[PDB]
Amino acid sequence: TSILSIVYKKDDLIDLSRYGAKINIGDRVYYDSIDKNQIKLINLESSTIEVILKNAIVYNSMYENFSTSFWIKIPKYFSKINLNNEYTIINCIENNSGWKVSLNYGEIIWTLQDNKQNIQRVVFKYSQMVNISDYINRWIFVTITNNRLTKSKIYINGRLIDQKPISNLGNIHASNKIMFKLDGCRDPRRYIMIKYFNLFDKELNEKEIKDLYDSQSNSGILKDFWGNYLQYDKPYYMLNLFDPNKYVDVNNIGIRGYMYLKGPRGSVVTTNIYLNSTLYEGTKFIIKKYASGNEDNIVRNNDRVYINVVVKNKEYRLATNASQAGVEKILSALEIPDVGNLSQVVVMKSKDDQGIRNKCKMNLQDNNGNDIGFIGFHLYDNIAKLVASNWYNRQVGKASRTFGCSWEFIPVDDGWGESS
Amino acid sequence: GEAQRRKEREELAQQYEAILRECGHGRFQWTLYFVLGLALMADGVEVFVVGFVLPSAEKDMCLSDSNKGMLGLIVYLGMMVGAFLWGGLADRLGRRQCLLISLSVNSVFAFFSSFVQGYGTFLFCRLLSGVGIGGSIPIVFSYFSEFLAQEKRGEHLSWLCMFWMIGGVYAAAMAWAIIPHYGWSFQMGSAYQFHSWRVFVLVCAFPSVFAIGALTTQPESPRFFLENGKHDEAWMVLKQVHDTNMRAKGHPERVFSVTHIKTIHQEQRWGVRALSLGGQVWGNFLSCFGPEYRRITLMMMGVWFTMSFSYYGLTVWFPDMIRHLQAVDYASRTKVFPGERVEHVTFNFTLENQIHRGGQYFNDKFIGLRLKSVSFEDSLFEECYFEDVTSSNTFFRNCTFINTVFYNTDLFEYKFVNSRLINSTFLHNKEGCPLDVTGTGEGAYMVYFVSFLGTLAVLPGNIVSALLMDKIGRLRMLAGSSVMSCVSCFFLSFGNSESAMIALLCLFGGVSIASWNALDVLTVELYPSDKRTTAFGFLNALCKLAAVLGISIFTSFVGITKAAPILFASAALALGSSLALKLPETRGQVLQ
Ligand SMILES: *[C@@H]1O[C@H](CO[C@@H]2O[C@@H](C)[C@@H](O)[C@@H](O)[C@@H]2O)[C@@H](O[C@@H]2O[C@H](CO)[C@@H](O)[C@H](O)[C@H]2NC(C)=O)[C@H](O)[C@H]1NC(C)=O
Ligand SMILES: *[C@@H]1O[C@H](CO)[C@@H](O)[C@H](O)[C@H]1NC(C)=O
Ligand SMILES: *[C@@H]1O[C@H](CO)[C@@H](O)[C@H](O)[C@H]1NC(C)=O
Ligand SMILES: CC[C@@H](C(N)=O)N1CCCC1=O
Repeated sequence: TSILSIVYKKDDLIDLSRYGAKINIGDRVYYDSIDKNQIKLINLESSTIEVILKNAIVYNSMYENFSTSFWIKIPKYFSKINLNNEYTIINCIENNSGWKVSLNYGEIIWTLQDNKQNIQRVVFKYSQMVNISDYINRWIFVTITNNRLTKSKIYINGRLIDQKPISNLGNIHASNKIMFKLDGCRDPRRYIMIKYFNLFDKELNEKEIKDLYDSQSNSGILKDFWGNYLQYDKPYYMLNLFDPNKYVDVNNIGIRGYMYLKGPRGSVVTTNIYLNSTLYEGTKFIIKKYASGNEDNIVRNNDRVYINVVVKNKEYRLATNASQAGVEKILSALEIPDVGNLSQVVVMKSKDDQGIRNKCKMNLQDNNGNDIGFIGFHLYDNIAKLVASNWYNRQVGKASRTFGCSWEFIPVDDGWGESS
Repeated sequence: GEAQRRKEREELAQQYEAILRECGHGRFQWTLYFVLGLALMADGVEVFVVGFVLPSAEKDMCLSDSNKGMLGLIVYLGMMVGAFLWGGLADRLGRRQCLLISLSVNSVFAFFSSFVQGYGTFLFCRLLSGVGIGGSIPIVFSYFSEFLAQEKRGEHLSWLCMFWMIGGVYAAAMAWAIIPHYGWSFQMGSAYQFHSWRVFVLVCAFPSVFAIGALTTQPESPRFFLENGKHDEAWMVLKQVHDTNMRAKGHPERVFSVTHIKTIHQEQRWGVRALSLGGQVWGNFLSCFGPEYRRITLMMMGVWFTMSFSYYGLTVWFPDMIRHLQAVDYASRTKVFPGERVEHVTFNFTLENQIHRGGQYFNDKFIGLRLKSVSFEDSLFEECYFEDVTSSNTFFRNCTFINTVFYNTDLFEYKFVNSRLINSTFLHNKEGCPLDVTGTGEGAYMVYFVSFLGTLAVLPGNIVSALLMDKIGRLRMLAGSSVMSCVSCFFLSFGNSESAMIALLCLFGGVSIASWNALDVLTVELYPSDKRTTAFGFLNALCKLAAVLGISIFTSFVGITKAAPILFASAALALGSSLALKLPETRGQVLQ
């Protein structure tokens, strides 16, 4: 049912569908080292991708329904030059007729144009003054459906955002060739990332959109704050989803010391461009592989690892005394060789028992494979102290709403641009 | 009907005067004088507490504008409610009973306010303390009056106003000896803090408790017993006065010759009792506005309102003008540095009262600096670094910040007015109030001294009044002191420095006290014993309302002109004196 499906292969991009669309790539198109299937396009003339379909699959009808889907990552807009600067990123318009997707300051726009030059636009808007954003510099699954008889709808991460009737539009022509290049951007230092572009010749409903979302989400692999793969031997800042205004900190080294959630977070401001919350505050959490036999650095589900903790550019280890009062027992950062038999092993969990994708969670366990429990925080005399407990497991078994067992890993990224 | 009841009151008053003459003046009267003086000292103390604790309570409670003014004005609203309430209740429950209840309420809520952490709760506690203390003056004066013979009533009643000045002096001394120790940071509960001004509040709440303890040992006034149809205990109290007086004299052998005293003939349950009390109090209040007392009541209302308005307006106006003059002198000394280009170098300093304009600092790290009234204008900060910056009354206006970091600084968003920040980071902001709270330092000391001086100004005139009350009269003393108050009000223009303001405050305070004494004595003597506390409390509530109005009006006029306060005070005092000159003479009469 898919007509175009650009996927990575041995140093090239290949169409999965049985049409053999010709693909040509410029000399300045980049690829991520870990996830080469993600494509980086910069604001230059040579950073281009042309895809040429066949004459038998060119959209030239006017009752024909169609859908597109992709994943996009857009960096933060830093200064006022980006304001009122709508620039096209994907174009399929010839003779002033076709479909296109473009980006503006906090906006993703889908545009349809027929031969009578009538424009229909569907927009998704995300703010930039939020403390913590779900869209800024993070991967977004965008799927757009077009029913020529009822409406045209946009879906962000599988949920409907906007919909606009297109029954007035006439016959829509489409180019023989589809564009991938930043066009019309005045900012000379603005880039995007796109991956997993698919085209279908019929309108997707919510069910197929959700299955496509889960299929392309890679639920079996842990993800960081930016949506990229989680890796070993890389420092990550820690974020609690239930309590996102505080950062992980330590006060003393050893069993007598505890790590807690200290706040409030700082802010990064550019005077009506963004008012975001500082993400590089606290103590870095490095992941060390212990029993994962995979050769790659990618952290997968159910991996049993160790968690080093960076205090004054010195590496310590997560451990707790399995035997103390209560179930919600304190976590501590201690010297690497002096740990002995304290519980180190952490199981990384990304998807639930049924296979539904959720955020990153850590399950502390002992040397005997007994679940100490999920890692979270508990308030002891007005201090949010990091604790491993089986209360979260009990709530999960009861299908109740857990409180604080969900964590987020934030590596340092160029698309965020915060000063460390 | 009316004639018989009038004759009964007249004969009862005459026999009561004869009994009081037989008992004579002595130790009992002086003991009751000291007890009621403590009760009045509590009221004198109560009016200074919020004014003395506001400079610390603004920082300790994040008090903004429209909240400091309400805190300053709350004691007078509470007093206005309490004076009327307790004055109405004292003619149906008894002077001593209502005095004990009101003083206990004041003590309880003043103790509660000393530990209260919030603002609205502090407002409620202080309003209730004002309600408790509002009923002190009317009940105390009407209670002391009913033990005095006609030979010396103005003198012995005017001697009772020394304790108000004593309470003012006590408040000033306690503020001077307690508040300046800001180091005291007693910790009971992590979220709560115990500073020195709370200790000052406790020490100011003490005298009300002492007054209650002293008053528990005094008997009810016999006149209230006689009015309400209770004859045995009135006779017992009058006898007790007799034995106390003559045992103190040195003749503990004579016998109380009075055998019978003429007495006014008397003609769900909780709700019924409350309704009956309310109806009776309303009847007393309306009978205060009766055919016999309608000229008197309106003239007393005029005199009370005008004198209270003028006095409280000027009393709150003098310190405000001293503060305004000090602020003007401070702003005259401000230094200005227009333009300065600074390269890579670390900055430490403590700057006071400076304005730097058009600065350009490139890669400058400001470590550990305290700013007091320092303003940066039209400046540009690039790749700067602010660490351990503490600032009061410091603003960054027209400033542009690029790639700067504010680490461990209290430079909140309200300190960047019309500024532009680009790629700037705020990290580990210090705990502080969301808005400005100003700062008061050593300048508090003189304030206490000033208050002390004002209270001392009262000391001479009191003496003179107490030594002359029965010699000239209440009307003449009232008029001759109001006229001098008006003259001193006109003399306000001949002063523009702090010393001149202090001298003018001393002059006005020393002049108006004789008029206040005369008004107290005249209000006591002009009403029957079955309506004395009700009328006195209603007039005192009117006085407190006029105090609120005058304080607001005179504080709104600071720094604008010196003609409006002078005109208002002089006009009000002239009207009050004109109305007072038309009052009847009560000297040389039985307490009827
Ligand atoms: C605001 O900063 C961003 C990110 O730069 C980082 O943050 C700064 C506060 C400072 O600490 C820099 O050293 C950091 O690298 C700027 O965007 C990037 O600027 C660099 C220039 O060094 C450039 O190489 C990148 O390509 C830019 N990235 C993007 C997505 O444009 C931004 O320019 C700064 N704003 C202004 C007005 O200068
Ligand atoms: C503050 O800096 C000056 C020079 O910038 C230096 O001489 C002085 O010693 C510093 N203060 C202290 C307390 O060292
Ligand atoms: C200061 O403000 C004026 C107008 O208020 C403006 O013209 C000027 O540019 C500002 N200063 C700087 C350094 O920009
Ligand atoms: C007890 C004295 C009292 C009064 N009601 O007369 N005073 C004296 C100065 C101002 C005031 O209220």
